[PDB]
Amino acid sequence: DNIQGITKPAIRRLARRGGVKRISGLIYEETRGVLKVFLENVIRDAVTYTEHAKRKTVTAMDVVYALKRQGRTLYGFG
Amino acid sequence: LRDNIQGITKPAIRRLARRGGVKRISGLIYEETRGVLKVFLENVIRDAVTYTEHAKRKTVTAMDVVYALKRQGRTLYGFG
Amino acid sequence: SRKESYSVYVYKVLKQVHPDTGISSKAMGIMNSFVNDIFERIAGEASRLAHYNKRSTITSREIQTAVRLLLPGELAKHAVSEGTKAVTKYTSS
Amino acid sequence: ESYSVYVYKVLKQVHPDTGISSKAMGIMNSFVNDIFERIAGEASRLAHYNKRSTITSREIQTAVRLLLPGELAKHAVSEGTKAVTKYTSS
Amino acid sequence: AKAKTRSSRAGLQFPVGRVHRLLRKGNYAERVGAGAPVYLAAVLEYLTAEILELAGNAARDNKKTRIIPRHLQLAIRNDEELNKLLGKVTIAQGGVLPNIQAVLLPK
Amino acid sequence: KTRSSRAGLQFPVGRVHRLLRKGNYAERVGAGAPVYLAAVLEYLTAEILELAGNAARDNKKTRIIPRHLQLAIRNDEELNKLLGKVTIAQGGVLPNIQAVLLP
Amino acid sequence: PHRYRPGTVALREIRRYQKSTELLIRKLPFQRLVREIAQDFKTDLRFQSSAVMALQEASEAYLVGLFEDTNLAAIHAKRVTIMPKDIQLARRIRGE
Amino acid sequence: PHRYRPGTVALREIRRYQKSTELLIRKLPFQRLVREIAQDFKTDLRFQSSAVMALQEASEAYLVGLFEDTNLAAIHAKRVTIMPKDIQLARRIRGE
DNA sequence: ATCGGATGTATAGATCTGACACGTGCCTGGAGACTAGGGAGTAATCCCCTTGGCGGTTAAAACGCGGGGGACAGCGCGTACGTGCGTTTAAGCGGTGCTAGAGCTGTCTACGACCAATTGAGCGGCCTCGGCACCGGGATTCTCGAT
DNA sequence: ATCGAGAATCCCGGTGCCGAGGCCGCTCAATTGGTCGTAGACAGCTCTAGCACCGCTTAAACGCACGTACGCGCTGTCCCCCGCGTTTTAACCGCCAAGGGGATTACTCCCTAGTCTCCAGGCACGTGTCAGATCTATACATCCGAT
Repeated sequence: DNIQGITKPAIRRLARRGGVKRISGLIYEETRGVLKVFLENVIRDAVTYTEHAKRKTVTAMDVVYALKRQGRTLYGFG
Repeated sequence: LRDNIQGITKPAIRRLARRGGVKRISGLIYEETRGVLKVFLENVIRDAVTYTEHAKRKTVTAMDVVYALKRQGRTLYGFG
Repeated sequence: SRKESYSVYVYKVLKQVHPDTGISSKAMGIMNSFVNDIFERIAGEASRLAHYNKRSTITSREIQTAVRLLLPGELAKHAVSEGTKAVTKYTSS
Repeated sequence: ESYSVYVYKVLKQVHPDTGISSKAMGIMNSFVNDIFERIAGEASRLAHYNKRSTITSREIQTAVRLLLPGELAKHAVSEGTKAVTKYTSS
Repeated sequence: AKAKTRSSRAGLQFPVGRVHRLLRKGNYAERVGAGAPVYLAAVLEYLTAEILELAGNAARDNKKTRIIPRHLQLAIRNDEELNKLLGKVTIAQGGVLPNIQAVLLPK
Repeated sequence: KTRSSRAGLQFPVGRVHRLLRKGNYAERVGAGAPVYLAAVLEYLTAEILELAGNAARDNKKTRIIPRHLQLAIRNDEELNKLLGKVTIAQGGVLPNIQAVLLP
Repeated sequence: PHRYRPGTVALREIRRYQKSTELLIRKLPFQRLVREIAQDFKTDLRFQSSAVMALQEASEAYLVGLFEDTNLAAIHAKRVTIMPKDIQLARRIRGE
Repeated sequence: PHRYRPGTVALREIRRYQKSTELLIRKLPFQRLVREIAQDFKTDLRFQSSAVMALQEASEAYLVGLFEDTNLAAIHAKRVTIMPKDIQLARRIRGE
């Protein structure tokens, strides 16, 4: 039940960085749902890479490879 | 050749919109569609011609077009 | 020069899936393009998996992980089951 | 193994009086690795497509023309051949 | 010793020797294991059968005994998993899935 | 004696040749391919670093941070095209506001 | 005389052009445009007929997908007609 | 008694978070959410701190880009307030 | 329009401090010389498939004219969402132990590359017919003017 | 909520044809059977970083009020796009002919893998130190309420 940890002010700050001036009340649930779907998709591949390497910890390179897989290449971690 | 982009006539753009499920079409849609089709065609044909030059060929084969499309993420099936 | 294709293999699969259904040449070429695309996708992902773990070979474990990465949802589970069945039957001659 | 010393040497060639942070250095290393793997993969596919088994400067040139955008490619090829022109002579 | 093809030893219809050869001469790794071609041929056979099942069903729905690219396109775009697998793929002579937005329908 | 010095470059020709060999890209690798690829990498690195140093100077700083790299990439028409699907960690985002939201 | 109301004939076209799989763009104008565009990159180019066919198929598929996204944007704007700004928004979100 | 007109402080903090380069989400709730999501795939699974940091960077970048597309769809419909229909349209056009 | 007050950044100036750039030892990965062999450059040849032209049919495109219906502007209501203040909460931070597991090392056995017969599955070319297309004709269905 | 005329589409029937399929001959790539070298499987060790815990501090989240401005529905206007009929026009199909260049083979030579020897370029490792993050005071860009 930690999806509520993504609070309303955090989503407002993300929208502010996105250039959003006004936010409806139902945005905060849709954003949590979208973030949950994105995190599930990334973590599934990260755990797949970890399992294939016969490891019990998710290294940063696993997340980097998983993100590069989905077309979301990330610089700064290897 | 001169202004063959007008060969993509307004009825053809209308038919393409109908297959895409468009009911009513504005008058300015046709020129925008011609421009977008032109840009996409140059983007694909540049890569196809690059593949043709690298093979030291003077003929643009269908497999060159397939490779050019796959390079842009289109991945056409059928031809080759 | 003799060209190779999966036409006979797709045709054999069709005769055990739909015994009285044919397939046109265009559709057969599309199926060949499908098989080539998936072969190259799975093999490239398996090559990346072998490179990441500093391994010099592509085993059935690399192909299994590549299948679990490329294929979505229940398609991946059934493909993994089919591949494991085939490898087990192969190792049992 | 990284490209830290080479990125720093290039930085002193272009900006003699500025430095680079460690995180920006890691991002530069990631950029170099990404571009290297992109060009090398496209060159390998170019070699495979034409039934060749050797990656030459022609494959790298075609891969550069395919990957990089227009004007940014035009200088890059102009650089690459130049290096080969210098490398072959000596 | 009678020659027994690896596909028959694995119960598959796709070739195992051909897939092994393509893996060896595809520049994927320095070495290729014995069970990798078997696994890959099984996976490819499964996917081929999965698409051919729905394509034949679509062909039968149109009172056709042959499969055309339209049937393959209908089969792939109607199945969610296959459509996700081939979402960035164009099929020659496949057309589009018939979908009309509810707003456009008559009042 | 070094091939990089022989070609007038700063990136290592020998290391790029070794990585081309180990990468399973092809059975054989030409002699001029590592030279060409090292030259391309050096040019691209120099372009990134020049624009990032300009951004750092415009921010009155004498050190390049990921924010400067992000500004350099996003403010150039072609570098943004080359790295369209790339996320810079701690790079931030390009400051812009839709004109309709302004009062 | 009999005149159908403006809504219905457009809908019949939608059904007709969604059921079938013909090209909908004439062969010769598209081929001529392809050769015009290719003149910029290399003069005296030979084109294989299968290459022009593949180019036409890919271009029309791209345009149909773009028109689907355009219609989605037009309906999202509480509208029925598609306008250039709809195509522009679709291309902006798609990343072009 | 000094009160700002609605929208002034909202246009502020936009410039602040365009200029700033922080994480915008508390680290511990995100880490707990990551662990809760991952426990569905493999129990007793450990995470490197850098791995969770990379996941966070990717999540914020994706959400920010999604919110820019959502804003574009919102102004497209002659609006300023973003509704979840804008998010749905942006995700559908993006192919997600 | 214009002024004044009150916020919220600019601007300058110290003040630490900890990453950053600079030396050191070394070692392992690059350089230099030399050889074998096969991959690719170069010539020559065949034929196919690409291009150009011409003529006739006619489907499709262009053009012009109603007419209605849909985009767009303008108003008003009301409610949802900002702004801000007070209160609550749990994140951040700083220490500590503790040990699970990630990484490195040293045998050693099995497994994949490699090479020489051996031959059967798969490809190229050839009839061969039946599944689908084309063309009439009728029935049924959808739309829209009307009440 | 119904009736009926006109236009569109679907199905039943007859006819034709050319593309999928079965088949035969013939290769050359898959199979069998051996060896050899080295890749990773596995046991052992280390040490490090991931996890858990606990107290303190305070920044951030949550809740509640209030005003207001923006979303949304309604209504009027006009203009522009759609349907339809009529007149070009060039797409399309069929045929014919010429030739450029795309595949092929044969030959050869030189370019690259491979090995041995040797050295210095770059990577841990350590360390001084100034670029910059933070704090504090003054200055003024901006926004909003009267006037």
